[PDB]
Amino acid sequence: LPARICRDIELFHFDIGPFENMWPGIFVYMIHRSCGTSCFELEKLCRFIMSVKKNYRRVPYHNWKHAVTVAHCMYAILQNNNGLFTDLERKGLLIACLCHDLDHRGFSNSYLQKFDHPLAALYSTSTMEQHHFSQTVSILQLEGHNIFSTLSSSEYEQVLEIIRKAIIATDLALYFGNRKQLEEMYQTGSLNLHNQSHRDRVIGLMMTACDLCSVTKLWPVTKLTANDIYAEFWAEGDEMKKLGIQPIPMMDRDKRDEVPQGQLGFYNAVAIPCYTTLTQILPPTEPLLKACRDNLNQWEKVIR
Ligand SMILES: COc1cc2ncnc(N3CC[C@@H](Oc4ccc5ccccc5c4)C3)c2cc1OC
Ligand SMILES: [Mg+2]
Ligand SMILES: [Zn+2]
Repeated sequence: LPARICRDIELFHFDIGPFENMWPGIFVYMIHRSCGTSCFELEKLCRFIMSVKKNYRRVPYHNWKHAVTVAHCMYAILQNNNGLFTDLERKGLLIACLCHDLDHRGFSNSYLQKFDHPLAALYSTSTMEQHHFSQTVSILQLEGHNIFSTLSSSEYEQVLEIIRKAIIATDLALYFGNRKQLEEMYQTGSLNLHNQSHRDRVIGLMMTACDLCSVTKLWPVTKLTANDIYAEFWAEGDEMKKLGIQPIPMMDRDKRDEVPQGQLGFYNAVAIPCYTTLTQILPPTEPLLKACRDNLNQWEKVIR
């Protein structure tokens, strides 16, 4: 509601600030603007939001702030591509973004597999992401939390499927193949948004874009966010060392001087191709790409 947030929330590079109690109203505002004050019952939605918050953990990066920030990036993409996605897709994607890291411990799928965690026996591929979706469903199934209760049974199954595919697509290992397919479709002119399977890929890429969006903020935000990202990675690295396994250098706090080189690698192999491809499909997302490039230049600056 405050006037500065009113204006600035429309910017792709908005940062949601340090006042946690404001983040729910920020999410409600985004969801009402992206699909009527009259869709979700307000008391039901508020109850849902607080239970989601509660099942996020106090880890350095994959926390409740990240969830809302990823939702905000989705809001921004959707607001600047009016008319492409249906009411149902927009509601589903925003809720998917809010829920997409539920009950995250700060550890990757690879660590969970190497640790032999029970979640890895339950869900062999995209382990944390299948968990995040299971948590979403369990929250929806609590008395008073079914924010989709006015939908038909068919539309409910539809939106849950939208949410499921969107959360799964946040498994970055899936992004490389997805992005390759989308680039082949762009270049041959075969991409068709009326084709559900194509549409699903586009939405997947949007989920990657939102999930990575720390690299599309202004430099001071991007830089400070990277401290939280590496704080989790280095903790996992420590855990890897404790299982008897040399971690990759990105996770090795002893190789912390190579952070800039590591960022260069990531921007070159992941972030820039991600936002390049997104911009080709959805040209109004260009500010994400531009901000990404500016941050690549800042990292190159750090190296000199
Ligand atoms: C802004 O900085 C970020 C932001 C991130 N957000 C989400 N997930 C990340 N990691 C998950 C597993 C890792 O997967 C890679 C795939 C391809 C690579 C190519 C080159 C370098 C690193 C790479 C990491 C990357 C990640 C890493 C980052 O910097 C190193
Ligand atoms: Mg995740
Ligand atoms: Zn995430």
